[PDB]
Amino acid sequence: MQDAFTKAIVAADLRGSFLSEQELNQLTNLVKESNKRLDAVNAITGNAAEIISDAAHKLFAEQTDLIRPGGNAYPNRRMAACLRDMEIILRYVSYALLAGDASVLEDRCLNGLKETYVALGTPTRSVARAVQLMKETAIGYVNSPSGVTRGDCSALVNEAATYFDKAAASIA
Amino acid sequence: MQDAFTKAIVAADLRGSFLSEQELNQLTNLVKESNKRLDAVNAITGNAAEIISDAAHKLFAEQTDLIRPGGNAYPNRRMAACLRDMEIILRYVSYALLAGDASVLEDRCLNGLKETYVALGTPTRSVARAVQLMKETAIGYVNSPSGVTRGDCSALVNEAATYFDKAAASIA
Amino acid sequence: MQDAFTKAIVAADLRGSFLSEQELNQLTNLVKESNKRLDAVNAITGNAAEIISDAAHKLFAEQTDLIRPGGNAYPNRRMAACLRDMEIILRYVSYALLAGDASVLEDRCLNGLKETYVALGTPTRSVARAVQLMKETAIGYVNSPSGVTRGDCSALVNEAATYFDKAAASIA
Amino acid sequence: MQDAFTKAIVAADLRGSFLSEQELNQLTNLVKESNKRLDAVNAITGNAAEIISDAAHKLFAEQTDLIRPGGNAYPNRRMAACLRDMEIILRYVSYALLAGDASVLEDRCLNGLKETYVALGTPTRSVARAVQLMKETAIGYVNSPSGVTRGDCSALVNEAATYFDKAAASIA
Amino acid sequence: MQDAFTKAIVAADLRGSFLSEQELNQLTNLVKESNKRLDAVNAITGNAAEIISDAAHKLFAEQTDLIRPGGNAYPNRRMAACLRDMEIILRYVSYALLAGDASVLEDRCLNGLKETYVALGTPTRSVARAVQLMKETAIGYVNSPSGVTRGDCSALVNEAATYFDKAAASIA
Amino acid sequence: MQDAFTKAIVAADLRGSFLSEQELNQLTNLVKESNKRLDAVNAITGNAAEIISDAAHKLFAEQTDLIRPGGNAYPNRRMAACLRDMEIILRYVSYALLAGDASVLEDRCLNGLKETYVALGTPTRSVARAVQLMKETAIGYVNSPSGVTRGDCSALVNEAATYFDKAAASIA
Amino acid sequence: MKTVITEVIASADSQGRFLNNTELQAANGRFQRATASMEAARALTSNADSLVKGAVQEVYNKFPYLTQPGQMGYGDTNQAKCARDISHYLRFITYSLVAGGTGPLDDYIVAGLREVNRTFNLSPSWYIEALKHIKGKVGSQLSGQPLTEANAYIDYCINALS
Amino acid sequence: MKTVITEVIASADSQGRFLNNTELQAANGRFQRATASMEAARALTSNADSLVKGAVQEVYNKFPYLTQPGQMGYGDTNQAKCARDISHYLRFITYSLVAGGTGPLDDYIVAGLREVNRTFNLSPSWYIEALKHIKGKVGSQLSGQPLTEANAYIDYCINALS
Amino acid sequence: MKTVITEVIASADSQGRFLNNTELQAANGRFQRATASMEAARALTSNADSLVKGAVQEVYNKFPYLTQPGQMGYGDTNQAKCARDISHYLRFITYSLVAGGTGPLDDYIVAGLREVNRTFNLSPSWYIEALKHIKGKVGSQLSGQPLTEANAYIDYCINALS
Amino acid sequence: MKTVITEVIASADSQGRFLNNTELQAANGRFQRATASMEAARALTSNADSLVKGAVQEVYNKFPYLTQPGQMGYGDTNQAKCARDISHYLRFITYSLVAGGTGPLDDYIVAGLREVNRTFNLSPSWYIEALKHIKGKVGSQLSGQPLTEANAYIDYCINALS
Amino acid sequence: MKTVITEVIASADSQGRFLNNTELQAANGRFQRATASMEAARALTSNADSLVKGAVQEVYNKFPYLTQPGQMGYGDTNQAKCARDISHYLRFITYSLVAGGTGPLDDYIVAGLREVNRTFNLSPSWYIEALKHIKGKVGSQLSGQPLTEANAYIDYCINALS
Amino acid sequence: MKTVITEVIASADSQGRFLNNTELQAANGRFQRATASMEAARALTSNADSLVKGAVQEVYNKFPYLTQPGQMGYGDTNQAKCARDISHYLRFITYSLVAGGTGPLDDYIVAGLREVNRTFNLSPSWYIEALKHIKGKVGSQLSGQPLTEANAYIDYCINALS
Ligand SMILES: *[C@@H](C)[C@H]1/C(=C/c2[nH]c(/C=C3N=C(/C=C4\NC(=O)C(CC)=C4C)C(C)=C\3CCC(=O)O)c(CCC(=O)O)c2C)NC(=O)[C@@H]1C
Repeated sequence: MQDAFTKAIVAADLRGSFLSEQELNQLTNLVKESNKRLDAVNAITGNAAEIISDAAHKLFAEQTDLIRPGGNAYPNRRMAACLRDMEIILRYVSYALLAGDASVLEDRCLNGLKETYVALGTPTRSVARAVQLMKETAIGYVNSPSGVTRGDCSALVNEAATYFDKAAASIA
Repeated sequence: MQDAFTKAIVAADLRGSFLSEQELNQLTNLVKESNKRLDAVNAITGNAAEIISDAAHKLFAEQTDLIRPGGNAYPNRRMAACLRDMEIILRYVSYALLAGDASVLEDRCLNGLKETYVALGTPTRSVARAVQLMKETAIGYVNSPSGVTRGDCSALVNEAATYFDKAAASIA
Repeated sequence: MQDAFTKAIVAADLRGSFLSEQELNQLTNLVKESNKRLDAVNAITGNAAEIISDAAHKLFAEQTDLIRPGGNAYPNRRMAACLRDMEIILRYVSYALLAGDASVLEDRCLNGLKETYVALGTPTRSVARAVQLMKETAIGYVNSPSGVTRGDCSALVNEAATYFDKAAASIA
Repeated sequence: MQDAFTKAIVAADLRGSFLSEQELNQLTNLVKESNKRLDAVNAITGNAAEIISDAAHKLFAEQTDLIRPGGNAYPNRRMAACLRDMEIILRYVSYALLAGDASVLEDRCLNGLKETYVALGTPTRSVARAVQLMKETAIGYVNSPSGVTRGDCSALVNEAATYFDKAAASIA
Repeated sequence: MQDAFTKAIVAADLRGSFLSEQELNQLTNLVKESNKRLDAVNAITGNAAEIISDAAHKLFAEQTDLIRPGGNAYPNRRMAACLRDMEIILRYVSYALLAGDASVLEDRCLNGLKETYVALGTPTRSVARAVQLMKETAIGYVNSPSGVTRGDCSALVNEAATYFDKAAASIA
Repeated sequence: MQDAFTKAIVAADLRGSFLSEQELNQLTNLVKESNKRLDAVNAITGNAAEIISDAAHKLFAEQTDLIRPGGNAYPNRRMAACLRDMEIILRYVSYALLAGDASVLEDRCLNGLKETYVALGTPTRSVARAVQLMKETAIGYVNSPSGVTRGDCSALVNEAATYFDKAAASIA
Repeated sequence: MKTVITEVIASADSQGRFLNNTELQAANGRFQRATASMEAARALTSNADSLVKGAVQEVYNKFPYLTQPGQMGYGDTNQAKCARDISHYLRFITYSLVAGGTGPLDDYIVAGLREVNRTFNLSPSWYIEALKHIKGKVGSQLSGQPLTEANAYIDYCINALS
Repeated sequence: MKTVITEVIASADSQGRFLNNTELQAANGRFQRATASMEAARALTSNADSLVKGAVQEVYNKFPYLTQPGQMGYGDTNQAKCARDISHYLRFITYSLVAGGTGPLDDYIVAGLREVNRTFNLSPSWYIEALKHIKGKVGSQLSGQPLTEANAYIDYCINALS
Repeated sequence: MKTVITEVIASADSQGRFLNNTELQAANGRFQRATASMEAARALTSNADSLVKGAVQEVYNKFPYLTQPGQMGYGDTNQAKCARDISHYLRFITYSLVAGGTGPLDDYIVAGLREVNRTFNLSPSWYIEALKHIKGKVGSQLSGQPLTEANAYIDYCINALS
Repeated sequence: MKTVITEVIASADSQGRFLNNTELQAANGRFQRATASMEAARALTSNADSLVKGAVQEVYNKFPYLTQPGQMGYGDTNQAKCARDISHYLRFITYSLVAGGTGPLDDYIVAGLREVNRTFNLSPSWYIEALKHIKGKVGSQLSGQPLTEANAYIDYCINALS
Repeated sequence: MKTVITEVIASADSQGRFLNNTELQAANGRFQRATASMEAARALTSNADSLVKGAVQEVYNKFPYLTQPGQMGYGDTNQAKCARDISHYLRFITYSLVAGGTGPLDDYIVAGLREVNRTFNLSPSWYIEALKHIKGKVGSQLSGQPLTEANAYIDYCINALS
Repeated sequence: MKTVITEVIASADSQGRFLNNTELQAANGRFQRATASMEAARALTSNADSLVKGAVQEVYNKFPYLTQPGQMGYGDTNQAKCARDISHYLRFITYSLVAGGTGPLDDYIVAGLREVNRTFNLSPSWYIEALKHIKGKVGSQLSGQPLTEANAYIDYCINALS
């Protein structure tokens, strides 16, 4: 598994080199913003259930076919599987966010996922949408939390978004 | 696994409906003929060994190449495998016959079977024939048993045949 | 698994026949040369480590890219894997040499090996070369050992070579 | 596993005998009362959750020490284990009741149970009491159910009691 | 596992010594008698089934209680277990006989065996007797075989007996 | 598993209470000395191999019987087992030292250990001594390291000693 | 899908064995029982409409507050999704009656129930009370072994929710 | 010991589950079937003596050579142990009839059969022919579902021996 | 019991390995963090009495009907067992604060929670609402990293109950 | 296919190990033994024709009844398939002799033997008696270690059939 | 690749669990520690050239004989491959410093070390002595927590080689 | 303890099988080979004293520096423990010769070798050079198959140490 430092190290090694002063300071900056990062990961963990629930309510509000017989979130067994997948993806997105690298998300979650869903008959476009809704709400929480020191978290909100967007793209 | 009732239920559910009076009475009739069905399954169980043996004797009577060196029912190891497969197929045909549905046969026995045999070099046309012979003898027994009440079992004899014919078709 | 006798037996059986006087004496000759064969297998076993080591030193002498970063025998983990594979192949070549038949080599070692290496990004041409070097040194030892009775081992040296050459061909 | 018939058979066999006309009619009577037996087992199954719940409420009403810190039904983990054991015992009592023999209860549940609890520090006298309460309520249900034909179930209520009493005795 | 040489080696090592000229020649003698030993082991292997069968026929001839209901070689399941144990013990006795040491017999077969049988209710005295009968017949075969060169096998017949007698003693 | 805080918590809970101001400040002090603790654990980790090696050299210097044939650290296999156990115990002592509680040492290492050694014939008094030597050298390192800030580590050196002394006492 | 037929077949298959007298006796039970089961099924089927409206209302009468604004028994969509859900339960009860086992209930309502109800803030108590009411009224639509069957499955759902 | 009752209980236990309507329906089959089973049992029980002597003889009539000297149908002890063995089979058939399953046959005759017969040089053919004969005569002692039951178990033994 | 210290030790042990710089860095986090944690702990400890009475009441104010007769917020014993239960939660929150991890919460409240609540007819909603209220008031007892810690654990309980 | 050579190689491979002096000593046994083995093989090979006709007949002489009508030693096809089968056995005996192990017998005759013989109503007794006879005559075609080898494998087949 | 971040994530994932306060506390350690680590890294990075030449020479000064003809410290290629190898070690030490764990050392130097050194006749003693020397000189390039970090990783390599 | 005899017995046991011609052929190899083995054993046994002193010295002559002060070939105790260790190797070589396999070497010297040598700072190179020397001199004490045997085992030790 990689994190943002480990990634630097692998690229340096492929040159046969000690880390460039370029790469050093990029990593010094990651340490600089790490308290914000911890709050951002904490924002997701602290509202995981609601993020999934709210995404869910809204997914089925839009796509009332999934909860009809014939639909891929019917009966209870399938809805529980769908709720479970929403949690799994939100979980690996939070891991990537602590790590500063998408690899755990791509390697443990996204790799093969689309082909799984197609084999199953699970409508990937609906799954992509559920991921887009989790993103909206998750970032909502990253941006408006309990008595965190005021500052600018937009860099981290972007990065979190790209992890949500990776997952969506990979699946649709 | 499905039986004839379970099949009805799955089709009803896909409509979002309680079972149609149409489907209800089709199932009432299956209950009506169920004593005959039990005798039919019992006919096969009670003569399983002879059904396999007699099919076998006749298969090798016709295809004396299988029992020559170079042949797929030579030496003892291969003959035992062939005798075993005859039993396995007769077994899943009897299960389908108790169930009133082919699914256990198709899902647990026939699915992939042809490609197995081709990988192995087992001549599928000979296997199909062994199944045709089991059918002849099995139905023989369904039709002429020990002190069963006299009546008409042709509907059940047909249905048993289609299970034998499914297997044959699937394999050849 | 086959040895040279077992091979004879399988071919005889496919005719439905007791072994031909032809085949009998071919096998009588294998028994005739078996002390030499034991010395030849013993030559490899008794110098396995040096055969691998010397092949290795020379492989990386020629292909200094493998031990640079980016190279398939870098870092220590990969070099240990490469040294291990050299041993595995030398091992199955010695088994084939005791057996008088390549089958154990082809079935347990060479089957699928090329596709493994390609999946891994392991340069097959370099692996082929490492096998060619093991051959040179191994045969060296088969030909010039400790107080073995003087005679002609060229037949066995050829046969050992074909096992090394099978492996090389199969992999490159 | 034994049922009431199987028990008869084992005793007959130990004599080397076909079942005695004595034993035959004892078993004919069990078949005679079997509809009542099915209702009795059904009474327990249909109210399992309430039987456990009501036993539980009352156990802790009496023994308020178990739900204090230091007590064997504290914290949530231990209470869940205790609720689970209540279910397990009620389950094997219902099995014995369908079977007409205590053996499944004694062999799969009661054998070793006391020594388990002592090893764990679980107060066996409290467990015995929880079993006595399940008995009271379970029999309550066996005696006063939904539109069952009116008759006398006291023989079966006794027999159910002895299974509850076996368990209690075995554990205390 | 030990054989007669390995035993020598362990005792030598416990002295911190190269094997004594005493021990060397004791082992030279074992090599001297090894063709006879191979015939003796071969005598048992070549008649294993009859040795067990004949021992068996005679065991139940003597102890007709074992084959009555209530008896430990009744019904078929138990007789098959008893026949199986006769084979297992004859097997480890033959291993000891090839080895020139009882250890494989004591370690893999006899260790714990008595306590197993007592736990099971298997009458150990009857098992001891079955072993005594196997001994009689096995030695019979060691002494009177198919076209073996004439000589004196009494030393080996004794040693085989002690392995049979070890087993008997250990079990009774 | 417990650490020094977890231990406090378990005792508090058994009273049904929030932690006493007594216990709070005892734990505030552990946090106060935690940099020293990290250096102390680091002292052991950074010299683990030498601590084991030096203990070892000295154990066999004293007890030259262990390395004679008949001795429990002879031949290579047994010496490797003894060296391995020295490492295992030093490892759990370092874990206890990071934790501020002996429980991991007692539960995962010391529990049953004496009875293991007695079953094996391993002289427990020699094992106790090897532990005493590890203690001497380990503490040596805790007290005299590379450019650590000067201060008083005697409290921690004592506590480390009691973990070494627990192990010794438990084993002898 | 669990029925007497599938169960005995599963047990045979897993021992590599033809169906024997043990398994065929079992099947006869399921077939002998079909008449009572299917009478319950027909009665529950034609009364479905009112059984559902009766139970839906009873959820509001037992939990009055549900029907106030800001609550989950308010507005057309909640009250619509409720009727639907009880209708799902009655539907699977009839299926279980017709099928000769709990399979339809196990596969389509029980598997996953709690996870779903917990994510969506649906209290089992409502559903138990819907079912308790349905059980009260089914007392006078059926009797004898059809009632026992109806009861068996209603109670099975109530235990699944406790 | 395999009976309908033990089978359903085993299946419940292994899923950690109370007996449900699926399992109780199954049990009703076994109980409904007891009358026919037990009639077969009583008829086989009182005719045992002659059923055994009939089948024993038929083994010698079909394998004439068995009764010559040096053979396994000669002398009091072989012929005695034969009657006994067929008697064992009929005994377990009655037990299987009474028990509601093949358990008694599976546990006391089938488990181990071939190993024993092979060590003792006992040909299954004899035993099949004993049973084929017993099946012929039981045609006129019983009829209807008692005969079907008797047949089920006799045939079960014949398949165990082929 | 899960703490940063036990976690790193567990991970070392399971690879048969001495603690290395990775594991000691981790431990420093837990020790550096103790000050904020323990400030939260002291504030939650001394306000316990009122935090509990505040949350208990809020359960009744948000679920008015609970306090009517025949209901589970009525009579001394229900209302007593409620205060106790919220007190248990606050107690384990302080323990988790002091311990440097969720262990105390995981072992004493989370493991088994749903089974217990389901058998006893206790709705998580109450407990979430107790905790939401406790979270509101703890906004003005603490600030900075002590508040973040208090929040972390309160939220952890709310997610355990959803 | 089991030979001394394949066995030692299998044992090396499974420990990831080069052949060592233990394994090469073993191989020397197999090679030293080839002369006696192969003499037995040549004698059994050229006498095959008569060894087979001798044993076939002996099956009928020991089981006279087999050759009567309605029996399995009657008609050209049974008697033809018999000669063939004994010929198969002698063939694999010679193969096992030449190969240095029981492999050919294990793989081509022993694996599956009983299942086949049981389905086709073939008594092992015949085959044992065929082999006992072949063993009698091979007493005067060979002697010394070639006879011991021939015997080893004939006896191996007889034990496989008991 | 083992870092504090990857370790806590691995532990969460393997329990199917979001990162909680235990895991985030751990991460803070790694981030708080970065300053000292990265100071060590920068000092080791710019002195690399001389640290390597210093340690290379010290291997020859401690093992004088290595530099005689026929030996492994003789000729341009041995002495070149030596400098390179120590340079590899210092490189991975800096990586481990920057990464917050031993991962880079574990994956690129420790995994496989002994097998390689044993095949190539490379004595660990040299490498330990190279590292002992590097440790001596790093005493005056750094101090405080940067020195402790440098030491942690140098010592980690020395233990890997013993 | 690995010998030809134990190996074939192990292989039989693990397949639940009597020893057959494959396994007895193997054993004959081991017995036929004993004469050469035991001649090597007797020669190595009586020359032990000088073989050991010859190899000990050669370790110092090939690694001159070992005998200087502060080194591991200095002082009575190192030089004593060295002679002893080579003596252990020759002892187990004779045992392996007598035993008919590598067992004694595998169990008493190979299992654990590297761990021990690594903890005690013992270079395999010395031991290889001791053995290379012993191999040189054993060239003129033996010849033919006794020399081949001696060589087999000496070389086996050298490969164990590389
Ligand atoms: C007592 C056991 C019987 C007996 C034995 C006996 N055997 C021999 C001689 C030989 N036996 C063999 C047998 C084998 N060699 C093998 O490789 C194998 C494994 C396949 C076997 C079974 C051999 C080769 C010989 C030597 C050649 C020969 O035939 O003489 C003797 C003769 C004396 C001797 O020790 O060589 C004897 C006496 N003798 C009896 O009377 C007992 C019934």
